[PDB]
Amino acid sequence: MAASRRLMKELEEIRKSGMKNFRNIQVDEANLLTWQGLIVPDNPPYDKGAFRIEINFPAEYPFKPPKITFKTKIYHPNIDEKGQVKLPVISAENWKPATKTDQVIQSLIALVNDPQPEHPLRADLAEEYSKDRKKFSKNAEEFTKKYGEKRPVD
Amino acid sequence: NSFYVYCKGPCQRVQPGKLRVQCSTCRQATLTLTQGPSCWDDVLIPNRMSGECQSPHCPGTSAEFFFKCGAHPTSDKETSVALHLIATNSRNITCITCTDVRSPVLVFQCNSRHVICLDCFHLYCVTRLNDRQFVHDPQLGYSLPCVAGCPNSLIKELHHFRILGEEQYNRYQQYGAEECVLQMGGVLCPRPGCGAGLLPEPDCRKVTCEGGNGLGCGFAFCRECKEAYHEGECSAVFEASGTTTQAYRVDERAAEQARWEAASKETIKKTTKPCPRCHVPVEKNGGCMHMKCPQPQCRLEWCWNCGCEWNRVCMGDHWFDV
Amino acid sequence: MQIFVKTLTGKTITLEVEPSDTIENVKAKIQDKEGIPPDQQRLIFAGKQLEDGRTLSDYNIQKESTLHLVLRLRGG
Amino acid sequence: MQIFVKTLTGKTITLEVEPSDTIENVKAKIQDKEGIPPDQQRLIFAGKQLEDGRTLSDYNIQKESTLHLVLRLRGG
Ligand SMILES: [Zn+2]
Ligand SMILES: [Zn+2]
Ligand SMILES: [Zn+2]
Ligand SMILES: [Zn+2]
Ligand SMILES: [Zn+2]
Ligand SMILES: [Zn+2]
Ligand SMILES: [Zn+2]
Ligand SMILES: [Zn+2]
Repeated sequence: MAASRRLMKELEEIRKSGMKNFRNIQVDEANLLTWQGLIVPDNPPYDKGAFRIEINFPAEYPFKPPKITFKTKIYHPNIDEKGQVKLPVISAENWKPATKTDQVIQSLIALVNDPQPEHPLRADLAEEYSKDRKKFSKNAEEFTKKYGEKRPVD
Repeated sequence: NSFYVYCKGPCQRVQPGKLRVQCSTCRQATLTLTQGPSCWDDVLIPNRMSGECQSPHCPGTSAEFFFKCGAHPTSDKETSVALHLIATNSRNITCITCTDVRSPVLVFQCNSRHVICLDCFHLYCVTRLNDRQFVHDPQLGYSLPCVAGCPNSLIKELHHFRILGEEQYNRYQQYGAEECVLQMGGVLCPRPGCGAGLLPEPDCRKVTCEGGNGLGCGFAFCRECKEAYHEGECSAVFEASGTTTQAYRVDERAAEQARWEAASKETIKKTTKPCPRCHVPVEKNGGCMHMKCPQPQCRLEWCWNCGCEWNRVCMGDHWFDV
Repeated sequence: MQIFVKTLTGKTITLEVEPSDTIENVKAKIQDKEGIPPDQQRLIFAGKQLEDGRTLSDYNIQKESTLHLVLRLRGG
Repeated sequence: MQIFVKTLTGKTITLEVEPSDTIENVKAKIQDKEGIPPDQQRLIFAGKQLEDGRTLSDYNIQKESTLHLVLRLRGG
């Protein structure tokens, strides 16, 4: 109801204006809260594959922020095995009411394109990305073509 | 209506508020105000607006303000809760959470001044209430600041949370009353449904919910861990991670559009109005809706929002500008 | 059934649940009274992690039982 | 008007009382409801103590206004 008032204005804006990298916006008519989208990485070595995301905006919105859940395996040390990217902007202890969702996607895709091991989750991947930049590149080449989704056509 | 009040009996919601002033000691409606005031800062503080008390065995100069419910008629022991922040949305400003124009609007006490539609304010307190994210002060209480990102900008009124309601505010009183005890220096007891604030010796680890009829009721709990009592120790504790400083992220554009005075500045013509009797431009200087129509010919008291001549309903309903 | 739950810095509580009920339900109940996100709740029992989908009957917990709630203080 | 005499430990009493009725009347009535005398019962309202001669008028209390009840303890 309240989030539906919130998000239909935003969904018309973001589809019309277009985020370019963020593509294939699968949003439901009745179910406004779930948004799925296919992010297109441009920096190496994530632009070899493509990653889908499903942002689940909760009942209380926009007071509590949603959880950007990936439905994709990505070789990247912020994001974990299951599907939980670590994002500074989506926080409970620090949050603003007036947050644009594309602003969070600007937070997310810059986070995906430029890997942060300063504030990561996974230990060995953050260890590997800090230590061995080539090997994290080489595994990400092998991983993302195997696991991640295809590159689009446009 | 400029004055809104909360009415217990039988309104249970934000009504219009009929502002009246009385004498301090005798407490009648026989007062001579020197000035008839500018804002809620006059009316909220005891002993600010002062004048001359009429009915003649009474030399108390200072007066007392009280708000009544402006819908159905009342008697003298009715005193409704004055909502000093929340006015009508006359300038037509949006909500900072939600791009929606609704009436009336809350105004937080913050520097740039941030305002809000009503239904969000139920959501903002309860999501903070469920999570526990209020700001507790020693003097004022357990309140919320401005929502956008404004330091030192708490609401100075516990009774405004009565808009949340008898369910939520009572729960707010329990969580608030708990919130004082950690800042004072205590812990809540871990027996199910007891909550005994007890003070044993420093040396004695084993403290017990002891009292008799009330309070104490069968629970010897360890001081450090709060388990059933034992001699040795419990397992180790988790690592802590300090936040310490937190730059609160504010939206630039929405904070412009959520301003009470401007946002986009709709009310422009609110400076000089043609008076009816005279037919002259007169300027509105400051807070007072009550304006004297300042002519040698005329001499007439008329209200700014109404226009018609200054009476006690125009005094009571909307005395000053909001 | 009555169970005690423990925190990092002292404060032990109780909460009214059943064998059948869910940990995501119980974290919602502790979020009701205590004031913590389900995101930042780490329930442990008998050297084992309590899952949101998984339940008290699977982990096998009776009344008069303690839940070790570790806290997330960097939620990010 | 209904008042919630919310004690320190958990349970709270609902009482039908006026502004006109005093604390000595309510100490009679709470003695009627629960069963505790005037001398044991101590009423407090947000810090300031409630006394026998003073009333809900002087302390200034409304319907749905939370008082606290502290108990005196006899014989150690
Ligand atoms: Zn009323
Ligand atoms: Zn007088
Ligand atoms: Zn709003
Ligand atoms: Zn502000
Ligand atoms: Zn007890
Ligand atoms: Zn122990
Ligand atoms: Zn005139
Ligand atoms: Zn009028």
